[PDB]
Amino acid sequence: MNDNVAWFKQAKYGMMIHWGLYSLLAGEYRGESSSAYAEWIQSKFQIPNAEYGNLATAFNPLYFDAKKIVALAKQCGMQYLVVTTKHHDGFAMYHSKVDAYNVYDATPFHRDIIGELAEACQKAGLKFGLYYSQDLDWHDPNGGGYKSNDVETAGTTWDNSWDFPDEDQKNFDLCFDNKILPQIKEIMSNYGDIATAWFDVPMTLSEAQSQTIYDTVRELQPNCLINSRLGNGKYDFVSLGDAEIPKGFKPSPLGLYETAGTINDSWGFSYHDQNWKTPRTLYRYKQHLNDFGINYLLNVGLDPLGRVPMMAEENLLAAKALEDEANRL
Amino acid sequence: NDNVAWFKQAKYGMMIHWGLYSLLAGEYRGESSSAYAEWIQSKFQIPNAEYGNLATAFNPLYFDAKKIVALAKQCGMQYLVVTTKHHDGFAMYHSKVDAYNVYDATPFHRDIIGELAEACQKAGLKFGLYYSQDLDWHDPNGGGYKSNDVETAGTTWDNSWDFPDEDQKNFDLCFDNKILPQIKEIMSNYGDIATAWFDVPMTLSEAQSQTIYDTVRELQPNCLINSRLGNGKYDFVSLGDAEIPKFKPSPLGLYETAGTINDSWGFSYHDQNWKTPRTLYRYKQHLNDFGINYLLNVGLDPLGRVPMMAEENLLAAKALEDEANRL
Amino acid sequence: NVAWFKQAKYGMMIHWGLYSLLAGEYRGESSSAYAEWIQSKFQIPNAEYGNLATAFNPLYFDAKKIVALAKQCGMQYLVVTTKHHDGFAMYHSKVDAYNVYDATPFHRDIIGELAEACQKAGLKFGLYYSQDLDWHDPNGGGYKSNDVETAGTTWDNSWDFPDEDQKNFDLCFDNKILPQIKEIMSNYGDIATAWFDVPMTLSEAQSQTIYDTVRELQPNCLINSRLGNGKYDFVSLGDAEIGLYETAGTINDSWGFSYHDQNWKTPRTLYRYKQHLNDFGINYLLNVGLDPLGRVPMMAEENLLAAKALEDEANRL
Amino acid sequence: NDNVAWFKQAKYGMMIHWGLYSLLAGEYRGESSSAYAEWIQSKFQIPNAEYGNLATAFNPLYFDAKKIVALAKQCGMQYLVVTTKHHDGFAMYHSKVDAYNVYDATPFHRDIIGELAEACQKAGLKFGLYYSQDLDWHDPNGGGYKSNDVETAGTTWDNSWDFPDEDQKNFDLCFDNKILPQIKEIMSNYGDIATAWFDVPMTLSEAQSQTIYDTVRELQPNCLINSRLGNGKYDFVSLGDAEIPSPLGLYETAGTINDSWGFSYHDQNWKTPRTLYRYKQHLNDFGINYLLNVGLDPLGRVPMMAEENLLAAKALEDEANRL
Ligand SMILES: C[C@@H]1O[C@H](O)[C@@H](O)[C@H](O)[C@@H]1O
Ligand SMILES: C[C@@H]1O[C@H](O)[C@@H](O)[C@H](O)[C@@H]1O
Ligand SMILES: C[C@@H]1O[C@H](O)[C@@H](O)[C@H](O)[C@@H]1O
Ligand SMILES: C[C@@H]1O[C@H](O)[C@@H](O)[C@H](O)[C@@H]1O
Repeated sequence: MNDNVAWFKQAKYGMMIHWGLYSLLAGEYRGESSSAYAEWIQSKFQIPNAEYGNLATAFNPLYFDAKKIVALAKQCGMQYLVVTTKHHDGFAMYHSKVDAYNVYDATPFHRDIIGELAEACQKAGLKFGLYYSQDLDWHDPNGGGYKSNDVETAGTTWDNSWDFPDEDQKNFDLCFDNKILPQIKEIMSNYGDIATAWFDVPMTLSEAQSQTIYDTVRELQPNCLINSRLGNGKYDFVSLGDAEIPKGFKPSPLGLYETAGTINDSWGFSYHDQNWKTPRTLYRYKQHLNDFGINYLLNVGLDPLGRVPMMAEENLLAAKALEDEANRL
Repeated sequence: NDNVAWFKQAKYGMMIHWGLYSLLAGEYRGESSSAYAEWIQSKFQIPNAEYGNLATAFNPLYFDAKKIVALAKQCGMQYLVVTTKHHDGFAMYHSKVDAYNVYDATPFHRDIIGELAEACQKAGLKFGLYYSQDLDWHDPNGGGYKSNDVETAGTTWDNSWDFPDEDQKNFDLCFDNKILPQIKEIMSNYGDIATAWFDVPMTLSEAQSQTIYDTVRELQPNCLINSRLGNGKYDFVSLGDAEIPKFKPSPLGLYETAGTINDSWGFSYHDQNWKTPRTLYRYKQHLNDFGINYLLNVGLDPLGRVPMMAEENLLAAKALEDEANRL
Repeated sequence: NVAWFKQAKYGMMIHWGLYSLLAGEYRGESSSAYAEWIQSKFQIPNAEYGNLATAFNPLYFDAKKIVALAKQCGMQYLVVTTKHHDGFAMYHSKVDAYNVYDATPFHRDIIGELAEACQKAGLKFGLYYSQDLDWHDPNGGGYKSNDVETAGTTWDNSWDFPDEDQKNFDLCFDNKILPQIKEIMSNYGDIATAWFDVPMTLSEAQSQTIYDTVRELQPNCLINSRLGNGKYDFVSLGDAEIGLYETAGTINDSWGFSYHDQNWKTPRTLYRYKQHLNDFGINYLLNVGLDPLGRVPMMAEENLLAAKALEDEANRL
Repeated sequence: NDNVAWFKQAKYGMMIHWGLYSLLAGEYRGESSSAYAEWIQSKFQIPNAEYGNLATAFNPLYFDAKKIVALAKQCGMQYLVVTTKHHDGFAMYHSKVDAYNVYDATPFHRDIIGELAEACQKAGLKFGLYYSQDLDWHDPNGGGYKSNDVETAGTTWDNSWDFPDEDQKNFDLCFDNKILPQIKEIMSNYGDIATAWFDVPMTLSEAQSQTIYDTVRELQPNCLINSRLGNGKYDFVSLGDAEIPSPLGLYETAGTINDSWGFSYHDQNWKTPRTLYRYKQHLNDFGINYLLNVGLDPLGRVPMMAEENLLAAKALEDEANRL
């Protein structure tokens, strides 16, 4: 049986990690601010791939410690960790054989960060989940989003429209066949048992492309629960937006629910964003979600040195002290 | 006097700064107070006529002495120290000798010290009183007029704007007519006073310090007097931030450090620099480990409220403390 | 006023009311981003919320100094809340004693003092009025709209007045809304601009009656597009929607004063947004939320003056 | 020496703090620096082997000496003072005598002092140098080991963790082998130096202070020396905030925009444009130069808010001076 179903129902609390090249710019570019989402900075300022990709040469997070990050999650009662394997910028945070645009090949750090977090989660008894941008890829000429630019974004366009301005010649199929599916096979084959699969903004993928991803994860990771944002109705648990939380909606036939939130207002690390939700806010939101059978996936944006920001760490630990006190009395 | 043994093990107190300064909330005519919003009258040399008119707007509809004492109690605080009269010279109790007080001069028309005394008595918390015995900006002969060679959290130590003739200022007149009469009032009314919180005497003679000590002793035999009354007239030493382990003799081994949660004692809109729960708990643990009481200040807002972030950080520091003490 | 509005470029908006005294906080808990919605957010009974009037004594309120700040910043008009959703009038209303003149120790007509200050300085004067929502009125609007979330709880007062089936907005419209609109349009001289808000309950006919009333009493008053379908002179554009046009914004994230909101837009942000709007022929109406003492917050004033210094420097070079 | 007349009327300078400390950005293993993020090595007693490894991660891809000098110039600043070597003992120039420097030890592999010297020359700005002549946490005989009866923005004045034997310490060795050789390097290799910024001498003998003074005089005849080289060896007095003899009537007050000299992610306490302009006007009215510090971030950038507040202070100043 898949007892990840029963496990997910009672899991209550997860850590999400956003970490990438965007973390080095830290919500700032040439004296101007990112939107609230610092991880969208490449689109926000239309930073050419040649320049943005050169951030890889400065990626050397000397204080990255997968063990200490997992130990914080565990101390907070988090039962799983979801990490960005590849965000919208298309930079892989694992050793990708199909694309050299990755943290292993292109940075002096020269380490597989997904691998180190997979190993740390295994040793601590935490379940391990993977975030992958299956639609948007700003590094790929045929990256998705080029049909969706009638709606505003946390950057400029959904796609890379500056390096790749000819929208009528764009064919996502090529990106899907050559990068998206090959990379999904890599992350689902090389990093042990994957509990959760976190797909984002499905704007371009056909039904068939969503189905192919679903079928691939099922084959490689039989017990992996797929998030409702894969597109076109292919999933195991529903990712609820802030507006969808109890006081259209997606059916959840397994009754599995998760809301992702961040501690400040950005997913990626941002120097200027000190708007940290208080311990009381974190604990009360958690209790509310859990009471309605919804998992709280709570995001950390690691800094350029690979660190949990001091205030993210203090607020997580203080929320846990409030929770433990509330559960004793 | 088993207030001695009680004080030794008390570990944690609430301080309250509340006055007319609370209404300006760290801002005057588009400009900022210093870090100390309660010093705003001196900072901008606000004439007594104008500053005193703040009394007409003092109507804190949400002031609840019971809820304030319940917060202190939930946090493991064993006593409460409150400003009866700060440097501005505005009494926060019904003073018979001076009509410049919260009872006579405000539409609130209530004795706030009396309500806190009653609330502390019913909840079993010890009750302490802060009184500015030297500085009084409302009094023509208020102290500080000899000390203006050293900078302040305002301009001058004294009211030098309403009362500019520093030669033939005579503190004795303020001491005899306001300071000692008012100290007798707070120490006679309001029941048993556990702690007496005087401010660093800049103008007081030895004899004037002695007279205050002797008065508190007579009226409140078991009241512990803070070391800032004047040289050698005290029961416990008030240690400043700079005086804390990693100095005034304390023959009873009694020590207390006062601190605030943000950087101001009085309420300040613009000061959101709230010490984190971890900072509050760790500083408390450090002080207590050295046998020092942590007196932790709240600056009540214009409606008589504990600021939301002061209350959240106090309760979170308590949750961290309880968790640390179980494991 | 048509030609004048086209070239006006910059206005000051004022949110000021009983909500300003709670300042984004109630019994240890935060308002939403909108501190002026606090009564709905915590369902504060009218008896308690109304008692805030007894504590409304803003000793530092100075309409002359507020207009002088707007003028120094190159603002050519001022729009002020005469009555927000809570239903508390900030002028001497003859039809309702729930107003700043009758119910507060301040005992002054704040709209009157701003009207006089604007006239003497040569600034145009505009009026905000909540024609639909009124939390003080048993038949206040919004009781049909609670399928969509708000910056409080419900659109209406559903706590003092929980019987939604017995509610008839017509009664509120006839007895308070239209009488009060006649008062503000009759008693405070020439009104340049009329700022109505979310029409959720108003019939077409009720919107028409308001339009016709403002037209009669204030022939030259330009009406904002949020009165109701097709009854207006200029379009109020939201941030997402960016020949008369105006966009309203605030300096922090709240319209009413909120002491916990220190998220002040920088001078550079204020100037650049203004330049962008003006380049598209859109007026920037920029909101101040006055504090409990009637003051422009220190940081609102510093950022307004610094934005003006950046603007003047950019326009010289 | 018409640097004297020039300094009298200069009114406004940019200071730069930039080093390995900038990478930690006021945070170490989940704890905060003091208000001074540049003191982080002493604050947490970070061993030299670990702290020095920050050099391997120093790759500021957005460092642009021309854009930094252009900002200073737009703000009416007439000079730039930069940290050549702070207390940690890491040189921000290509030092021949010590390989513990930004050129030899970092992948950036560039002389940052040289690029700022060249940028200042081309823009017509005067160029000044900060050097920690007493404290050196990288040197076994670094100063401060006599001064630990007074508290610091870290722990000890000296490196007392890598070098705990205080009785075997002899500053003379550090002075002879690193301090004076390095002062000769910065005063020889980067063209005309207008200003020399030494820090309060705690360990230096009178003779060692004299030798520094005499060396700067020989190599840079027109260089004005700050009063924090020992008793009576200076050309202008560095006034503290609380102090607001000078036989040339030359005065300068240094301040920072937030509360830290080095970059600190957690310190968003930026003085407002109005505060910067009013403090400047006050200092200038008393004949005091305002030296205003920027702490560059790990990518070599002026923090967004430091740049916005500098430009807005200038707009307020220009407006005030027209009306
Ligand atoms: C968790 C969030 O999902 C969104 O759709 C993304 O666009 C954001 O970057 C973020 O990762
Ligand atoms: C507790 C504090 O003691 C200081 O010395 C006073 O000057 C402050 O205003 C405050 O009362
Ligand atoms: C200007 C804004 O318009 C909205 O409709 C209101 O609900 C807000 O409180 C504010 O007054
Ligand atoms: C300019 C400042 O004053 C001194 O030099 C140092 O102690 C500080 O870190 C900083 O360099």
